[PDB]
Amino acid sequence: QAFLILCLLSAAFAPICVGIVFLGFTPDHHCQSPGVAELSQRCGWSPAEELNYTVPGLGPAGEAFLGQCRRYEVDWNQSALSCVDPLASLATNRSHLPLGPCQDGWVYDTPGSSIVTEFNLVCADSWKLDLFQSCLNAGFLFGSLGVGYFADRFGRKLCLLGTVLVNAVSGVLMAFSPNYMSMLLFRLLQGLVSKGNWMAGYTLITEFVGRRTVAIMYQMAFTVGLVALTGLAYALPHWRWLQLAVSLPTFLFFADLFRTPRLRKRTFILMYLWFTDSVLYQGLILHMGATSGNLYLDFLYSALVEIPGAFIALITIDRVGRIYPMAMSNLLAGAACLVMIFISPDLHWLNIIIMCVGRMGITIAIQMICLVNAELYPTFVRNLGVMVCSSLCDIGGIITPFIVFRLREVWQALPLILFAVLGLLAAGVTLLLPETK
Ligand SMILES: CN(C)C(=N)NC(=N)N
Repeated sequence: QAFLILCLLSAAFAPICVGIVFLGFTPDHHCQSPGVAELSQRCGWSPAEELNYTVPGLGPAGEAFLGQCRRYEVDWNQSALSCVDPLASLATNRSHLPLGPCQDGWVYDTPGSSIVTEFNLVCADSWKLDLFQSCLNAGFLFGSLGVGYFADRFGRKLCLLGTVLVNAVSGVLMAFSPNYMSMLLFRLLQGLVSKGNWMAGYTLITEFVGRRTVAIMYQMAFTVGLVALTGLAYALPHWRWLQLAVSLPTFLFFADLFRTPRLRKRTFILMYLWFTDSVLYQGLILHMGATSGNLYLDFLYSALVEIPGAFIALITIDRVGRIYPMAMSNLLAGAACLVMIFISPDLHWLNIIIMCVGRMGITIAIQMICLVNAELYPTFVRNLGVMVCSSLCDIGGIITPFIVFRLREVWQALPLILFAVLGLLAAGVTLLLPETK
């Protein structure tokens, strides 16, 4: 039963970004109006009428921020008793009427209640969610550093058991976070211990079994854990429930790499390629989490289309080569992103087709570069180089939400333009690497 424990760890690594994708799914949050709600319940009692009358939806050019944070209430309550147009008592023009800030609670039209429902990160504090994911990725960086330090400090078994216990306790207590600062601290510690524990588990899986087929099986177990996480999240929406029920399964018991000019360029290229691969992966996953109204089934398809990509990679490691399939995969990802920005209102089936093609390309690129990294670097500083490249991977993970949630608010097209430019540049730059194969 050696493989079952590793598969369970892989499943426990699912909520890394999928955690904030499912938990951070922001529903249509309209700020609560005291007078309007009472009158609507008294006479209207219609969700469509309440949505149309509580907030001003007249947002030119698709701007919903004017209606996602404003009540535009003139304290009409039920005095007018029109029930067809309560806002007509003050003025006919809904947008021209003054709208004070909605500092009160927000109403989230969802049978479940995500993190935004229980923490009021509705519209004015979206950078709080961005900072949440950024703190998770900074936790990965500092946790790689701490895991290296602890491995150099005590050992490979006491550190492993300690970080596994820390991960289990951090998840369980993060399911019981009263305020936002405690949730942030627990997420930081969770990132630390999760990065360390996954690194240790992958190293043990690839070392104690003696094969790359075992690593492929580990990635497949990660995908299976992702599918199980999506299936479990669909059954129970609440974020506390999901966090508790995904943390419970875990609880069962030289630095001079820039010296050689020939090697410095290769290190720079590999760093940039992986960096942009992690950025594209997290960006597409968060985009799917923040644009789909059927996120459960869409995300299930996205997770299920990962394993044909893994099979293609396992077939093409020895067939295509080591540098040629990288450029093709990145160019395919860039073309897919361009089609996404060109086919947003064309067809949703076309949208999911392009999405799964892009995800397959990203998976191919990530697996190939993970192989190449360990393949080319010399044994003296292989770990060092892995840590150095993971540094920029964590930098990209930090940057990704702070750019996605800062550019989407002003225009929908900017994140896709940025992703396509990054992918095309990666495809055009990764072909200058020497013969890794
Ligand atoms: C596919 N693997 C192994 C990842 N670690 N991916 C990731 N987004 N962290």
